[PDB]
Amino acid sequence: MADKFAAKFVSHKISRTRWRPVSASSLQQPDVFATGSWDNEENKVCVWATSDFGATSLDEEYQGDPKQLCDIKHPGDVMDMQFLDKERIVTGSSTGTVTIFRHHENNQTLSVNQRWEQAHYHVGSNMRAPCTAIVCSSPEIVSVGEDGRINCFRAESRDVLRTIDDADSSTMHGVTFLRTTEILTVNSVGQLKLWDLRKQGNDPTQIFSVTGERVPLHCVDRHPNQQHVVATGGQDGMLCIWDVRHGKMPMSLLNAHEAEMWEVHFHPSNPDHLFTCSEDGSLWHWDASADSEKPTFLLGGRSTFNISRSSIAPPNANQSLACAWLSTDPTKGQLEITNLLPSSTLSVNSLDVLGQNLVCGTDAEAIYVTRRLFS
Amino acid sequence: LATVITTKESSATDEAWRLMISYLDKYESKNTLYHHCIINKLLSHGVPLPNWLINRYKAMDAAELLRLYLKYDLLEEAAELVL
Amino acid sequence: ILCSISCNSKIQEKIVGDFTQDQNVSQKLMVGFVSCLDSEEAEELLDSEKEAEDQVKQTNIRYMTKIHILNLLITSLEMKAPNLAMFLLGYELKKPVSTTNLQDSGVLGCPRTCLHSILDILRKGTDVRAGPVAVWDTPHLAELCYQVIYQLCACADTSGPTMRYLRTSQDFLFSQLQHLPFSVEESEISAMNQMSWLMKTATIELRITSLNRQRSHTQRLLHLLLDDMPTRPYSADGEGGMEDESRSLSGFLHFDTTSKVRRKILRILDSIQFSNEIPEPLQLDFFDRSQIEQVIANCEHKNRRGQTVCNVKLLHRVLVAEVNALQGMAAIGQRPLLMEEINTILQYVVERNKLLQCLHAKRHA
Amino acid sequence: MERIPLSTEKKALKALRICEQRQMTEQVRSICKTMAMQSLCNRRLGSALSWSIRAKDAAFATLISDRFLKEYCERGNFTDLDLIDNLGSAMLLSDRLTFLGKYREFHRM
Repeated sequence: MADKFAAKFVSHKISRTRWRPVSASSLQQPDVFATGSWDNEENKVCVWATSDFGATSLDEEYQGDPKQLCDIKHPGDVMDMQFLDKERIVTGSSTGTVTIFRHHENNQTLSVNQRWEQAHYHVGSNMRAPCTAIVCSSPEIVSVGEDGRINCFRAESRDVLRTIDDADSSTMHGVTFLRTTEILTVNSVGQLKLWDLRKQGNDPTQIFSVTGERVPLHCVDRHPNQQHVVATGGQDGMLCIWDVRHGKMPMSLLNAHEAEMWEVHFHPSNPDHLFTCSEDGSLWHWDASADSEKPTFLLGGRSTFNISRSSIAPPNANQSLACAWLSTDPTKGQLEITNLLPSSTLSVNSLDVLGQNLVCGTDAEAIYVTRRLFS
Repeated sequence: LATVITTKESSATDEAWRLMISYLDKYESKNTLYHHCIINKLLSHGVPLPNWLINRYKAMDAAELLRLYLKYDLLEEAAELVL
Repeated sequence: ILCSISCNSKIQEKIVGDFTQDQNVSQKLMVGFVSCLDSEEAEELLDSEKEAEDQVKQTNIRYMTKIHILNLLITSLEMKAPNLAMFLLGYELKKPVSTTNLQDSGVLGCPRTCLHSILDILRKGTDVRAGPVAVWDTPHLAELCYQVIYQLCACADTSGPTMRYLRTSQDFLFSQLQHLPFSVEESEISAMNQMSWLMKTATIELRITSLNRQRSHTQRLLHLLLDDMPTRPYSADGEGGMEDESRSLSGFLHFDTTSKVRRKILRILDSIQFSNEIPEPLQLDFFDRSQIEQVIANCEHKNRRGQTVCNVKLLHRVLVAEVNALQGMAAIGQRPLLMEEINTILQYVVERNKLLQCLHAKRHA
Repeated sequence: MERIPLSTEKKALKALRICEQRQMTEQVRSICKTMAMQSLCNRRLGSALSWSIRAKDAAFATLISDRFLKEYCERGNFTDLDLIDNLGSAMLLSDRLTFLGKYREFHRM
């Protein structure tokens, strides 16, 4: 509000809030973001700007309270979106209305480019299929639904050329990446399904689970660089972090945080800092996204962490671990618990970190903006 | 007018060349007395005229170049040019 | 010119012959030496601070001339016989010890020579703590005097008669050794340098006395070395110096107590620096650490200071060439930043050179 | 890393992170210029300007400046509040953004 970190009461559902690369990946500091207005009266994408401390690139004044720089309107709904380009933003809907908007950097405004009223088409037109998670990469944008419905769009043309509508069990919420011909989907119980680019008929291809602890998986995200790196956060913690994309059943088991994790975000600039939110009002910051071998920032959690340089050994006889294969002990480290906020907020929905600023939308219709001080 | 992005890598030779080009264009594109005085002072200093001056005045005339070379004792250059 | 010429070998014979080719020429040279040593650097008149800069410039020129003369002397003494040191000092080595050092040198009424000048510059003042008047005037005079004494004592056939005459005159060794510790100085570097030189010449005198079996001299040296309380100058000699505890260690009886304070060696140790002076050639912190380490590894070559540092202008030229060879097309507003970085690096390497001189003085001590 | 292609965003960001971890500058500038010319070919003026101000280059900056000049001469486009939202070294590298900022400040005053 007027002291310490920024706290605003926008009084609206904080669905999908993501920082745009307009003020990022440049000399300017990140401060401009976008928010979808899902579960409201009118699903509108609003571009806002926060107020950070100091002034390194003509930042906002006061002590906080973000302000809406612009807003766009569309008859479709708002689910989520993945920043494929700085000026292109593709948002899906649960009623089959894909909105591709054109953001002008030289104008700081939004223009309605494409509104696919007949999206998810491949053998005709006028098709309505709900969507749950839409993620983009080079050169395909993949959207998943609830009953296993998959939709694929190209980045070089404005058309849909792949719509697979099968009959799957349970419910799938989220989608990660692997390569140009593999898709890994998580279930709401603890199952992992591996599908190919050319799959016909019912019956999933490969289904795997984790022995021991099986909690409902919730949020799942992919690494912006290596696609085979997956960060998952569910109920009591059950992610299968792996630096590859082979093997049958996942040999990794990282069980921590009994509270339900609703979203786990990555650092877009330097993909080596993960930020995880808790349902009891907690924000954990993990370092070294598995592949990055560096000294860990404090332990915490049932994980193997990473190894660094070792020197100064006694003239006796030491050891250097061993080799074992089991589906119970962890294999890849990732969780680095950092005590930041034990219990301050009654509920927390989503969070997003960029450069040195973290936005956090809570379930009580509020937003918090905090400038990081650690590393 | 900074058409090409200036930098501390390239020396001031091209800068002076573009400056002379702009000055000649602002003054007169037909009068060659300025070029004459410039090349005369350069030869008095002790260095032949640059290659782009050579190309420009060769596309202009030729007999004047031959006469100036014969007067300034550039026998080999004048012989090659007349050949 | 003479110092730049005297750099080969087997050339000093010509000048040795031309120094004594004629008795009249030698007498005229001696008269000129007397006239030049009569007055060359007088206090107040020539050593002023409120008058003009002409006197200061003349004194600096005379000091540089003395530096070059001492350099020529040590360069001629470093080689084998013959040497120009004896010819320039006026006392050769072919004559016996009884006739080498003339007894008339140090009476203030005889032909002025090097010994007369040394007596005139080392007799005025207080020959006790904090040195006499030479340290108050210019410590470089005491520095060059200690250097000359060390160069004369390093030789086997020259250390004997020198200290013999110094002791038979007015006991100059005691007055020279009583200067510790030094207090009237302009820099701790010069202070510890003077302390190290005086300790070196005192140790070489102690070694020569122990080799020649001088019990009284060794006793006096050990007393002056292990003396704690500031004693008083005495003159009772049982054989050739101090031997009892009442004439050399009178400070204890004067203060009616004894401890570990106000001692010469203790004050020297408290004056010398304790921190380590690590000299760094080049250190940058404005770009990437990889490029910084690469530039540091590339700029590694010997010079004149003794370390892997470069010239004050050559390092900046190399840095300019390096930051110029790795560019693109846009380079506006970077020249003032580069100049500021060059100035900061120059100040840094100047401070590191000062630390290197401090470390060299500490290593000498 | 300069011979491998740097066209797709995935491998572009991969090489960018690789050279950033290696702590280099020439490779960073080369990747930025490549992605800037790609954005210019794909008609992305804002992305090209961001890449140019990241690479500290002025060629693409002056190109976008001349594009803005001819756009204003054709129709008159001046509503550019990006400079008022955020600043940096682009106003020193170019002159069109500085002119737009000065015009907006003059209008507000």
